[PDB]
Amino acid sequence: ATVKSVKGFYSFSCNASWIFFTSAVILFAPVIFETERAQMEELHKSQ
Amino acid sequence: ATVKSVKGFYSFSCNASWIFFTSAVILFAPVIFETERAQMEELHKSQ
Amino acid sequence: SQPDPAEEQKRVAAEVRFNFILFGAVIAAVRLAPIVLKH
Amino acid sequence: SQPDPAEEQKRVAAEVRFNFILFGAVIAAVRLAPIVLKH
Amino acid sequence: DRLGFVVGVVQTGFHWGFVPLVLYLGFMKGAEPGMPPLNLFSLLWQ
Amino acid sequence: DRLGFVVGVVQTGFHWGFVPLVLYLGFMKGAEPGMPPLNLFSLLWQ
Amino acid sequence: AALENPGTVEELHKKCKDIQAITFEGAKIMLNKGLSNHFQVSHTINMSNVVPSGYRFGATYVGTKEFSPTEAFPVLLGDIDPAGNLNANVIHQFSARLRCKFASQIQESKVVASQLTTDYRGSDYTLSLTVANPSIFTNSGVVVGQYLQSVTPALALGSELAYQFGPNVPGRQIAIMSVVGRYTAGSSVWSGTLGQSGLHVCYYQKASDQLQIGAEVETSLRMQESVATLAYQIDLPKANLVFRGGIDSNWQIFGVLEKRLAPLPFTLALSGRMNHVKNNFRLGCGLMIG
Amino acid sequence: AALENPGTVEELHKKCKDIQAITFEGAKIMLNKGLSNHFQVSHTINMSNVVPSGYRFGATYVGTKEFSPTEAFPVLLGDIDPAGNLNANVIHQFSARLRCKFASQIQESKVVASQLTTDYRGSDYTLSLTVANPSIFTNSGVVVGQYLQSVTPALALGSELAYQFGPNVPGRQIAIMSVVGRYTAGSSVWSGTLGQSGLHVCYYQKASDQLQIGAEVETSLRMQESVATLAYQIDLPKANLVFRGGIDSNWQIFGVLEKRLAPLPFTLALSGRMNHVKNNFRLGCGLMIG
Amino acid sequence: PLSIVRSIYNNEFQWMLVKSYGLFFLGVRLAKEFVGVELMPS
Amino acid sequence: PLSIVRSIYNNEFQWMLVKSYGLFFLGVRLAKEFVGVELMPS
Ligand SMILES: CCCCCCCCCCCC(=O)OC[C@H](COP(=O)(O)OCC[N+](C)(C)C)OC(=O)CCCCCCCCCCC
Ligand SMILES: CCCCCCCCCCCC(=O)OC[C@H](COP(=O)(O)OCC[N+](C)(C)C)OC(=O)CCCCCCCCCCC
Ligand SMILES: CCCCCCCCCCCC(=O)OC[C@H](COP(=O)(O)OCC[N+](C)(C)C)OC(=O)CCCCCCCCCCC
Ligand SMILES: CCCCCCCCCCCC(=O)OC[C@H](COP(=O)(O)OCC[N+](C)(C)C)OC(=O)CCCCCCCCCCC
Ligand SMILES: CCCCCCCCCCCC(=O)OC[C@H](COP(=O)(O)OCC[N+](C)(C)C)OC(=O)CCCCCCCCCCC
Repeated sequence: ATVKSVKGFYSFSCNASWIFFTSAVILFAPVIFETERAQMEELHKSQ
Repeated sequence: ATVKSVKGFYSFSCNASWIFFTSAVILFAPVIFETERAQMEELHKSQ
Repeated sequence: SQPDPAEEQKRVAAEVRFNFILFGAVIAAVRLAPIVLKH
Repeated sequence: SQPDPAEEQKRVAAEVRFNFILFGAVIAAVRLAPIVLKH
Repeated sequence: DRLGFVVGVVQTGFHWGFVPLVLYLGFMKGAEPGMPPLNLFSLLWQ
Repeated sequence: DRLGFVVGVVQTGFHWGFVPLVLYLGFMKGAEPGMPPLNLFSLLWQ
Repeated sequence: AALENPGTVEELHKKCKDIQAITFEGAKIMLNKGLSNHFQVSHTINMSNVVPSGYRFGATYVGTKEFSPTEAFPVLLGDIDPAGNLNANVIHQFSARLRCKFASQIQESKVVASQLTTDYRGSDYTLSLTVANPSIFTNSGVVVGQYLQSVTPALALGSELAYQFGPNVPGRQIAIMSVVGRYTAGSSVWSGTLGQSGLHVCYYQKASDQLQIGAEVETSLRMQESVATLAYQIDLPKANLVFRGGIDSNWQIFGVLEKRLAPLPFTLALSGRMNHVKNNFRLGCGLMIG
Repeated sequence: AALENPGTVEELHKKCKDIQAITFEGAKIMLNKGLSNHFQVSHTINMSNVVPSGYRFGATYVGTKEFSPTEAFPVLLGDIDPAGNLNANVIHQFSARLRCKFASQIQESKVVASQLTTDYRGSDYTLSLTVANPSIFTNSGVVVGQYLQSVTPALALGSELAYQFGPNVPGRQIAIMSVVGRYTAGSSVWSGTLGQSGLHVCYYQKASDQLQIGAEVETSLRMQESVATLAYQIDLPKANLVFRGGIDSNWQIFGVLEKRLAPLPFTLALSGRMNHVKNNFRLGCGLMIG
Repeated sequence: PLSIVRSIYNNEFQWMLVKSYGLFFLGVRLAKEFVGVELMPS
Repeated sequence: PLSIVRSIYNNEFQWMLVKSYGLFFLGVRLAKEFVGVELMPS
């Protein structure tokens, strides 16, 4: 049942990563995307 | 039944305007919005 | 034989007036409180 | 008493081979067509 | 009943008349004194 | 059956190995000759 | 002495609801036209998979010669869909202190919800009375008394008594006294209310003009239900950007991006809510034109 | 004499499917990482309400010393989700002529669809053979022969014979011959096919680099079902914008924006489909990062 | 001819055909008119 | 103590309380740490 326990840990850690990365894509990522794009815009404008 | 006939025409005029304006908001309006905004940007840049 | 289970209903009414006097008393308390606190 | 309603099934097979020879014939036609059209 | 009728009447008058009332007070003021008149076309489109 | 087994085996090998195969041929070529090596972090981060 | 006016009890409970995001679903268009500084008209088109789609037409009138301040009362605002459902608000100033708000929602040709509110302002304190959803033919309806006094320049305390009568209330009449207070501590504005049933507490924390954070808890003592939220707002005029997003203690997570697209007064709003309990996600997008 | 190669029958049927928009639902994120000009890796996250929502991991390998041209064959491309559903494509060149494509989709741990296709490109003509969804243990499967010859520099004509065998086919074997052609005078390009059991016609028209218009009809003589579409594409590099939108003769209307956000290689995609028969709108938005 | 044309409109495939060939030829008429059109001209 | 703590986790309101007060106080800790934070600073 070691493999099944690894399938257990895998499916759990898969789901945990899913909830984390979908949440970040909502909460943080839109800020990161526009803040990065605005920073590169300022860089290219200042370059 | 004249009023009810006007309610008939009116509810038909709802559908016709609804289908037209929702369709335009999909098909044309995104082009109009970005084309207008780009033209105003070019105007302000050229002004 | 009972005319009405009024007692629970009137006790709720008694608590409603109790809420009113408590609402007033807390306003009276805070109306005194700044003097009491600065005194 | 019938062993099989084969006739409809074999007629479909006959039309399948008919489609094959028609497919070949149209290729043969277009293979000739530009000569016939310039001729 | 006097109120049985008048309440339904006055609420129907509010219900249909409020946007009429807002529009009326708007066209009463009109545009700014220097601006072109508020033709009803200004209700219909930009 | 010889094919009864071999077909299921070979399809299971394609099924699990194709992305392994693409990745392997990728790391076989690696980066461009002037670029830093393709550490497996290249599969995981920007 | 020389204390502030504390606001009003509803502004404490709303204190941290301003940064909490207001997600929407589907495609929404709004066109606003300013016909005068007294008169504005707005056309809004709502397309949604599950929200009832439709047009609604809005108009706003403000200001008369009676009212001096920049608030420019009265305010007379309402918007109606072609089906005839009306939302409208009325606001009035019986004096510079005593202020009144009225709001009513009509749908299905029926007044489904209404409230009338009175708000009175002293140098150190506020008192308000509200009546809502009245029956006109019967005693039934809702009443709320509210009181709030500044006690120290960093501290305010107050009181509230909601009341209801009639068949909507399980007892023929019910009321709930509840204390209220706010403590400023500079940035770290605490707020909350303690009821004979239920409790609510905001925490609010302005980090900077670019970042505002708050938290909530809610609790109910006869309903045995409680929730909380952690919510933040980002304001980035350097990026023509505002973002509101928060975690819910029922594990909804929401974010409502909005972009102003130019000096040309378009804004684009993107609304995302994920219900991580149901693995369900609801997207909305919409354009507002000023 | 010395005519163009006409392409292939699938390129005629696709001729106007390139400008037809491909709408999507919900929120989709894609990250592309170029590891080398031979090796690319892409991570895609799709949050969606009714469309199946999850992650899939993609990798692409191209190019070996055998293949000279800028096509840089072979191409060896596949992407897999954590549930183990694999999509993969293989493309090979026995020469410059006799190109080969292979594709297989595996889901539920099973090959659900696959096809193998050859292209022989013969100067003035093309010949192609496809086999698809083969049974390995049984004769059953799909076969398609296709032929297409340039007849005049403005005109091409050809032929097609699809075939199927086995229990998926109502007759033990069935095949359909169908003529094909294309005409290209001026800007306009006509295309279509006449079958024993159906008809399809594209009309296609470049107005300018900024605007491309096409139309379809489809018809079936044994299924008694027919549809049509009118679809257009706008390309506006000045606006960093492309838009595809079209009316369906079943009265769906669709529009799919894509906005490249910057020289920084984000593209936003905004997808709107409204089924005016059902008054039903499906929104999608997504970000591609290059 | 409403007694005639409705007999088509009432029947799914015949109406599907009329709709599909209608919108198709409308697209042909429109396209043959659009050939000169530009949206953000050079 | 899983025999104790699971007796909370298993019970809706007691768990709803723990969840709500937990995330709340986490927000208090985070907020008091965030007080210096700016994302695109002056
Ligand atoms: C089978 C072979 C798989 C090989 C995977 C190799 C890649 C490993 C990466 C983690 C994958 C994983 O674990 O992702 C797990 C989950 C998806 O889980 P799910 O069950 O589909 O969720 C849905 C649940 N359903 C199936 C029941 C419906 O996605 C993620 O969290 C997304 C990971 C994104 C990683 C982005 C990296 C780049 C960041 C750049 C800087 C911002
Ligand atoms: C380009 C820059 C300028 C653009 C200017 C745009 C102006 C607005 C265009 C219409 C927008 C739209 O979408 O209107 C759509 C509506 C109809 O929709 P509906 O009834 O909800 O359809 C769904 C049917 N339901 C709701 C039953 C499900 O049409 C109209 O009847 C309104 C036309 C405008 C008239 C304004 C006065 C309305 C008074 C109503 C009193 C009851
Ligand atoms: C919580 C959300 C999760 C989901 C993923 C979120 C991704 C975040 C993306 C951030 C950037 C952003 O929103 O940009 C949105 C962009 C803004 O940039 P721009 O257009 O280049 O203008 C700014 C120029 N700059 C980049 C050089 C500074 O405007 C648009 O697209 C405009 C779309 C107009 C049409 C609106 C829809 C109408 C109805 C539907 C029609 C089919
Ligand atoms: C804020 C930073 C710290 C985050 C710490 C998160 C710990 C999560 C522990 C879950 C315990 C739980 O709730 O487990 C039980 C839950 C479901 O039951 P329920 O939630 O009570 O729903 C029932 C509601 N009733 C009581 C009203 C009936 O399980 C699940 O399948 C859902 C788990 C979703 C987790 C989402 C995490 C989001 C993280 C975002 C990071 C950016
Ligand atoms: C600017 C973009 C405009 C878009 C207009 C969309 C209109 C949608 C109306 C749906 C009503 C409906 O229900 O349509 C479907 C029904 C007919 O099918 P049924 O009787 O229900 O049989 C069941 C369905 N079968 C037969 C497939 C099995 O009625 C109609 O076909 C009549 C609608 C005529 C619309 C004419 C529009 C002309 C547009 C010209 C410019 C291109």
